[PDB]
Amino acid sequence: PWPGVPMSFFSNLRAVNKLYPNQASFITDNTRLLTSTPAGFTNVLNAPSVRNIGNNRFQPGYQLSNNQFVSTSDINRITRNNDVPNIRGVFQGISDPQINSLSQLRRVDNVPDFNYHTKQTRSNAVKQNFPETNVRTPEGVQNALQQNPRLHSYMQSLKVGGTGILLATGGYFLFSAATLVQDIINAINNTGGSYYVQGKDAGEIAEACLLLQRTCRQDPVTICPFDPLLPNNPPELTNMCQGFNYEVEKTVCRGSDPSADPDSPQYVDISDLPAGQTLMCIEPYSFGDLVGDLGLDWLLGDEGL
Repeated sequence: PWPGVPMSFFSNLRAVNKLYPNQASFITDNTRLLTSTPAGFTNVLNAPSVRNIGNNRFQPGYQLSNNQFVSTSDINRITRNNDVPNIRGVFQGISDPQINSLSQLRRVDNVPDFNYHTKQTRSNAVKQNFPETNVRTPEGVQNALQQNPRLHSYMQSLKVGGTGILLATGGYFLFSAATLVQDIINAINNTGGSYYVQGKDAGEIAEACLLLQRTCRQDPVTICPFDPLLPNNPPELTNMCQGFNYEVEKTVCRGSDPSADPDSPQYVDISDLPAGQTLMCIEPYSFGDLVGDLGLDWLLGDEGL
């Protein structure tokens, strides 16, 4: 908080994205959040509450009018993402002008998450509508290109051009291998893990790097020069991946998901990070994940999605 300056809406949302020792400490922070809340969001945020999740640990949230509980983590997620369907589903009766009033706030605070949500939802629809793209093998990729020849001719023309393409991970889709298929395999095998993401230029640009010690599974790219929450290799960080069970946890990351269950090893408290920065887990790309990151989904089938 800058001295004499009220905190921005998304800074206040970030400040309450944590666990609390009791309910009163959260009402206090929430009262401050309400002094920064635009017009269509107050009905929900004026209804704060907490659930007791063992020990002296309280998860903060809001009781919806349908008598459902939504945590500050979920509020942070849908608003930072500009997840319009979920914003409408939670902040009921909100108008489109009110929804779009978050746009300027996201821009000034350099909130990057919205574009990752746009890529991921595109990627989900790609893998749902064109399941031959949900593959990570050389033969799977080649069959995927076989079934979508428009995408194949486009990408082969990208290879002839030779210009590498920046991916959402901060790594690159390069074109120097002997076949396009191999370029694709090289690209997607260099994705997956815990990413530190910072918006710049009013959110137009994102800079992302990989956090090695929160990446518990990595198959054989920009590495973060430091961990932003645990400096100087404490045992809490160096041992974070002990007992990691991919079958059970079903993610390559630990301590990189602010929206995960607070009792799971996926959870992380980022309430100290400024509003334009976040941690996230990006699972290893399928070919469809690469197509969705690049916005090449209109080349699938005869007319795309």
